[PDB]
Amino acid sequence: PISPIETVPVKLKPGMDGPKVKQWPLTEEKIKALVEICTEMEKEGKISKIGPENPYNTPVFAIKKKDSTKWRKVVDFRELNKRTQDFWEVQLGIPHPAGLKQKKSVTVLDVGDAFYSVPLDKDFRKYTAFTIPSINNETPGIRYQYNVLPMGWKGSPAIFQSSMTKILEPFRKQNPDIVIYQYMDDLYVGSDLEIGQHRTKIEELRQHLLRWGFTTPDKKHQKEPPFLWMGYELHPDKWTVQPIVLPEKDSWTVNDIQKLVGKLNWASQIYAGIKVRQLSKLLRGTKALTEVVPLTEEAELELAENREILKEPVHGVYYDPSKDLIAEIQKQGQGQWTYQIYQEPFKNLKTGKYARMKGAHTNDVKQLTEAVQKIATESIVIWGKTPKFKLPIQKETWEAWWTEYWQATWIPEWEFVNTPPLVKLWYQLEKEPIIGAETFYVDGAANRETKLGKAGYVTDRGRQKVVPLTDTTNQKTELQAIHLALQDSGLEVNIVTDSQYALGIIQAQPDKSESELVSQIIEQLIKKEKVYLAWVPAHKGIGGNEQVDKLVS
Amino acid sequence: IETVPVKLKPGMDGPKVKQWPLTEEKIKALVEICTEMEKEGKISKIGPENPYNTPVFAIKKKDSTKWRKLVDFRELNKRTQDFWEVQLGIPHPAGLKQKKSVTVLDVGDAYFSVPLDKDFRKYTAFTIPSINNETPGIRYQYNVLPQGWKGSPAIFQSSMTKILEPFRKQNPDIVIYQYMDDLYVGSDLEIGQHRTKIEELRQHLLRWGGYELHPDKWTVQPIVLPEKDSWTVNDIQKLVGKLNWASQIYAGIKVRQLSKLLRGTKALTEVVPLTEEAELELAENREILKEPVHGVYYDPSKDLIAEIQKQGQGQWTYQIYQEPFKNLKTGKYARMKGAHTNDVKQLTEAVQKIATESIVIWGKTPKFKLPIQKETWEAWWTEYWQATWIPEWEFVNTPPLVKLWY
DNA sequence: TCGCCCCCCTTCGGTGCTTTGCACCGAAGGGGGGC
Ligand SMILES: Nc1nc2c(ncn2[C@H]2C[C@H](O)[C@@H](COP(=O)(O)OP(=O)(O)OP(=O)(O)O)O2)c(=O)[nH]1
Ligand SMILES: [Mg+2]
Repeated sequence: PISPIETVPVKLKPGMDGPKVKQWPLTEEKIKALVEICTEMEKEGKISKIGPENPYNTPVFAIKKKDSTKWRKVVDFRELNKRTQDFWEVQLGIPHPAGLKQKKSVTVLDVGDAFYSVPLDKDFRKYTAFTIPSINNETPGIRYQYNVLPMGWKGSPAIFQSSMTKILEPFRKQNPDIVIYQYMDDLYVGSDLEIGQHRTKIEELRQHLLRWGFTTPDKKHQKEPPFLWMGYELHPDKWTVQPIVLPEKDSWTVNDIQKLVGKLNWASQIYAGIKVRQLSKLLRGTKALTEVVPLTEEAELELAENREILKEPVHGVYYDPSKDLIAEIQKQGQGQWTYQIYQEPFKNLKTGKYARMKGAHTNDVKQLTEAVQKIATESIVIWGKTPKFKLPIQKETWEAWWTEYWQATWIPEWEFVNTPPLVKLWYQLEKEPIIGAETFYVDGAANRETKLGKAGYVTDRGRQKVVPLTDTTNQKTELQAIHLALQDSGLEVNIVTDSQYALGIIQAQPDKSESELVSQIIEQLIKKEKVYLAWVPAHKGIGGNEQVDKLVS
Repeated sequence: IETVPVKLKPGMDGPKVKQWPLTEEKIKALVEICTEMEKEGKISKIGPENPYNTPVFAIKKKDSTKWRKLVDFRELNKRTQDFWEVQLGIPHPAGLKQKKSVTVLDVGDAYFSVPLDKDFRKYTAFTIPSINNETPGIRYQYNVLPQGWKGSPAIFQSSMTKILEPFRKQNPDIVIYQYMDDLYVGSDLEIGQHRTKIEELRQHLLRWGGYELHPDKWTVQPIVLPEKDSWTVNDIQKLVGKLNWASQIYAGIKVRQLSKLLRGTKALTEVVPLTEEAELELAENREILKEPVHGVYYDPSKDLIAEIQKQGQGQWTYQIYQEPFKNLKTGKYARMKGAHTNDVKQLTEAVQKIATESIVIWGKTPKFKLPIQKETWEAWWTEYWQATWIPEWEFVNTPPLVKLWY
């Protein structure tokens, strides 16, 4: 059936015309698959025969459906899509089973031939012209246009979703205590009514849908747990992901590793402690998806750990609005973080992970804050509120950070949880100079034209050094001058630089960095006992600074 | 009524900005506000064939604990034609900053009685999200002058003058200035007498359709130099680097006879006696910092910029300028909620206060340079926003070299 | 040989700075998952 709902008016982008691209050859099995779909689509009014007055064309093909017997007709509208107006997409995100509440009666329904039940704007139909080949040359193919939403057109999903929202709105308004999760044409319907009254409401919803042209075939009509929904299995008390099968290969290509990492990220939503840093590093610097990449030892270990996690059964629970949300985070090493969101202990709603490297230089406290922010955003999306946090960072560590760090920062209500390794600052810089400690005046300079440079220092105890540097930069020289002062000094030091750049990096107390030079400076800062670091402007003849500025010349 | 023809600036398209996630209580407030607005025909439900979008959220001032819908039309305003070109703009009275008390009124509802150009309505679309994406977003567009749109005070202006003429005739000494959805209304009356005539202005409005500021206490915080009895090498290179930086703002500031009082490669903790020729240079520069800079004047043709530095213990310094190092105003913001522990709330409140001062003083808000990570700001700032306008901002990570402003 | 959505990890290129590389950030490549 075709919905009597009003068509949505759609336009081509200004100055553009329609697509004119020839059909390609296809197999006999797919030609008769399409002839069966097409001649029956014409009898249902989904398409109409067109002639030469219509100059447009676009190629069509067919792919299999998860129910193996059925075929899906699909059109390669890439050209028409480019020329079609933009849309504002109404699908804002993906519903998650951890956001569902427990319901006494649950149904899952699916609309049959959903896109084909929504009419297409009449003035637009001529641009959907296509041709079914039929063994390619015994005949010039038969030509049709769509009267309904085609699969493969850029506008079809949003127009369907918007139309489905309009059709459902009268039923939702009349039935506020029935939850209808609406994802494309898939409808999850939960209620606290007894099964008898629930089925009454379902028949009423199905009849309402049918009067608007939306069938709900019995094949796609689930009434008994477990419900198959959005890639999950819904039980009354719990939910699971549908089985995740990891690729198992003797030789791995780039593309295989890419699929493995993706499967693992998907699993990380309910399997705690998944890691993908070492497998992901294997993708860096590769140049072809078919390039063979040997697994490093670290990636094999990571893979083996993930496989042990994946063999154990897991389940999520459903959301209880009357209880707090709690998010707990653990540090895993090398900028990797894993978390669990629960309301009652040892009953996770869902899990996840955070492992992005943001910025060239950072520290664990910053990354913990990023994890907190990711979890906060995800909880707003799924539950509409943020959770209480349990974090492996002492309250004094945090307070030391947000007072000596010059940017505003914050973490919401959180509780310390002692799950080592704890998040900590790996060194602090003295607010005042240190009595009895050596004073280094450092400087470096490089020649931008010749990439040759020099780094060195002078000292109040009369110590001076100068090192030549090849293939450097202006900024690298200054980092090197600090490198050497830390290298040649005792446990307590006072350092004076004229590099705002270098001071800026070190003052933020980074504990890791994409640069090996900064990495080395960090290791030396961590080994020191006290370090005061001070700045003065360059090329103004200031005592100590001017002397080392002269020496590096 | 007949609508005013409105256009975007040449070569520009409408806003296309994604809706961000909303808490449950903001979504429910929006659903009830928008449903009611739709019944009254101020907005219409639209579909995805309108390709434009602007984020929507909601705020709740607590000493008026009902929700206020806030659409972030900052993008649409940047792309909307100027009404200065159409000569429909509002002028700013120079007397408002002279008043001792200024009350802010939200008059955004007056716009809803004027229809919007039918060809412009599509640019005002917004989308209400859905908890756990239970549904697709629900889309609306305005049929009337929207709150927060640059064009609404301009189109409504002559109507606003007719509404206010009887009140400012009866009160020639009170100054009222419209900025977007707000009226800034200043007077010199006793605090309870000021509030009484605010309530009279409110009810002359209710017949057609905040807290007290004080311009009188917005102290300017100058660059200060430390006062000690004895001075280390470190104290003096911290003082010289600070003055060398101030030499870009002030005129005739020298460090030559303090520069090389640090002569030689000396220890940072070594006490250096001040020469008579350094005490001479120090107090001279100290005065030059006591009196304001000569030659800095506001230019209404240019945007205002605001910088903020976090100083600690709830203290926040700020400068407002249009050209680098020519500060029209320097200041210091301090707050004590009593919780004592939210940097993002403090910065968000500092931004509203500074922006409010620019409205009172110059009639527009500055573009803020915010000392915060973009993602930290965006995780939380709407939880603390209480104004009906939103200023422009960007994010900067500038480590302090000098502590110039403290 | 198709479409729309969210997620993560890598790569690339535009922007602005009182720069000469550098750090930041958005977009596009790959992958997962949904219909
Ligand atoms: N262009 C395109 N659209 C798809 C695809 N898969 C699903 N959709 C869209 C179009 C479908 O009509 C809609 C619902 O997906 P279904 O698998 O339920 O297919 P449909 O309802 O049309 O047929 P059905 O009777 O349920 O087997 O979602 C796809 O692979 N390509
Ligand atoms: Mg279907």
